[PDB]
Amino acid sequence: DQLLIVVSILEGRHFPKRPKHMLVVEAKFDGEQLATDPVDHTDQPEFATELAWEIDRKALHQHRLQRTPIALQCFALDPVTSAKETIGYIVLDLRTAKQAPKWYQLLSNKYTKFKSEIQISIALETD
Repeated sequence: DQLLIVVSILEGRHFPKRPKHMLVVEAKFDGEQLATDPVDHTDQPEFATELAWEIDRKALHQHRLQRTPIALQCFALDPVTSAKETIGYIVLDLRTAKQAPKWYQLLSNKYTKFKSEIQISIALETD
């Protein structure tokens, strides 16, 4: 079967309310970049998106060996101008790949007084 690495980005918490702005999460794995839709920049933003990468059984073994990360980058989007500003990052571990979702703190968070976090699960699926 064709294998899928699937990252489910669920909701956020402890984010400042920015009424003119949206949030986008981008994720990159072995050079392939995916993104969520923009969602409202509330305190608990609702991403509710699955990002999935096709991978061979064999390539997956190499990546587990070298501990290849999945890099997530969180952006505040201005829908009037299309301006994106990086707000912070999250790094996911392939070894984590159903398992319960975990809450990940945004690293290098530009919202210095908020411990913003986004709940994420990662799994290996078929098809």
